[PDB]
Amino acid sequence: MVDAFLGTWKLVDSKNFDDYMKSLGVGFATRQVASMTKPTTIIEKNGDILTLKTHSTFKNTEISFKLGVEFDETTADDRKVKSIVTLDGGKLVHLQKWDGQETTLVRELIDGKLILTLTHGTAVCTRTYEKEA
Ligand SMILES: CC(C)Cc1ccc([C@H](C)C(=O)O)cc1
Repeated sequence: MVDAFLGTWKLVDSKNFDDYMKSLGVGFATRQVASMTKPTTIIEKNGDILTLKTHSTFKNTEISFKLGVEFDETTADDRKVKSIVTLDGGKLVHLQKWDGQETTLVRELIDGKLILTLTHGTAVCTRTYEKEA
């Protein structure tokens, strides 16, 4: 049911995002900007290439990848990371590694909503998204 992730998703709730960003070394001025927008995330597929786009006023980003194939990514906060996206049951797991550390960005569909859990050590952030019509 990978296809249930496809489409356009809008942020409707957040918890611990500011704490998560602080845990990655994102400065207060940038955290303030990042938190005061409700981003849109577009997930699309073309053959075996997936694309994830994030649109806001903090930044626009786009990554393209194949499931299970490591890729280079430069995150919204300017980390150069080694990334991989996998499917673990119903969880779409985006792992970012750099400099001996890591963070996961996990997406799961619960009751039709897309729950994005961001984990960096003990910092855990929940970002709740609703599908656009
Ligand atoms: C450190 C931070 C700026 C990286 C980051 C983490 C999550 C998201 C998602 C799409 C969101 O804002 O929900 C965007 C960018």
